[PDB]
Formats: sequence, C-alpha cells, structure tokens
Amino acid sequence: IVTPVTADVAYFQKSNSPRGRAACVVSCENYNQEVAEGLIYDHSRPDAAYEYRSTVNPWASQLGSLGDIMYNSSYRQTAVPGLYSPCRAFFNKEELLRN
Amino acid sequence: PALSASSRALIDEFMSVKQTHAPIHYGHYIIEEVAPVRRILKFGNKVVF
Amino acid sequence: NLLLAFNLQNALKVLCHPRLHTPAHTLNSLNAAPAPRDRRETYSLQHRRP
Repeated sequence: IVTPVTADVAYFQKSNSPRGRAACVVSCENYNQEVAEGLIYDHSRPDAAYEYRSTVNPWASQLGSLGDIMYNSSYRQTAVPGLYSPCRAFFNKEELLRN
Repeated sequence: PALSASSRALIDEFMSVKQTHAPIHYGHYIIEEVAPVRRILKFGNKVVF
Repeated sequence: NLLLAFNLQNALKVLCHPRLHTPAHTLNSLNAAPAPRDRRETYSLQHRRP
C-alpha cells in the first residue's frame, strides 16, 4: 500500500490498521449505514485512536483512494486470477460492515 | 500529573532506562506520571510500570 | 499506549473563543471589589490634547 513519507513511525509501532483510519467495528454504531461509513471513509472527523489528525495517509484511507482502487473490489471465489492478497481484509466495504 | 514530554526522543528514552532517564534536557522537558493507578506502558517490547 | 500529540491546533478550540478575549467579565469583577488598590497612577494614562 502506497503512503506519503510523512506518516510518522510512531504510528507503526502500535498494532494499527494498514490504512489510515482505524475502522471501529462496532464503536461506530451497531446496524447503521452512515456512522460506520462515516467513521471509515468520511474524513470530516478524526479517527477514534488519534484525535489530532483524520488519517495517517490520504492515499488509502479515502473512499476513492489508491488503496481502495487497486485492492477493494468484491471478493469472489470464482475469480479468474484467484490469487490471495492479504490486505483485502482491511479494504472490503462489505467486510468492513460485516461486523 | 500525567505522562507528558516535549519530543518523541525523551519518551523513547523514558522507556529505555526508567531509573536513569533525564527529566530535563536542554530545552525540552519530560514529566513522569504519578497517579493512584500505576498504568503500564508498552512501546513495542520495552515496558515500564 | 498510543503516542498522541498536543499542538496548538487542539488548543485553537479554546484559545479562539471570544470569552477568552473579552475583558468585560474581569473588569466587572475588579470594579465590584470591596477593597481596591491602595495607590493609583497618573503618568501616561491617556493622551492629552495639545
């Protein structure tokens, strides 16, 4: 996943998400569509971990970002390549609200 | 007083040696936290109590 | 154990409210004081008209 060089290294010593905003699985909301999507995609609010910035990279945490373009399509078992990308579990919009 | 500092350098020195950390560097300053709850810190594998 | 930061940008939500910039409350308190200052001052209070 491509990032700016200004993402701090103190972000990475913790067990944080590989994109910017830490996707709160239920700490957004239980069964809503604008708070989970709000606390995952909409950068008008900072994420739950670091309240002093919205994201640690704007090339993957956004909805139309590069980390969503080259990784997040809907996962199918019958894909013709069929390879496994390990970062697809952090980007799937269906899986991000499957919990 | 909670744990505060003026740089990431003094924080990552505070986890390095707890008994020999410099509380006052040249212009910067760090405050070790005293509290009723002695909260534990994890910065990778180095931990203090 | 997340290494947060506290710059001035978080302070901007308190340091820019006009309650912090008005002197009306502190002057309302000081004028309603039961024992004001003992001595006063005269030099360079205002501008006198030539």
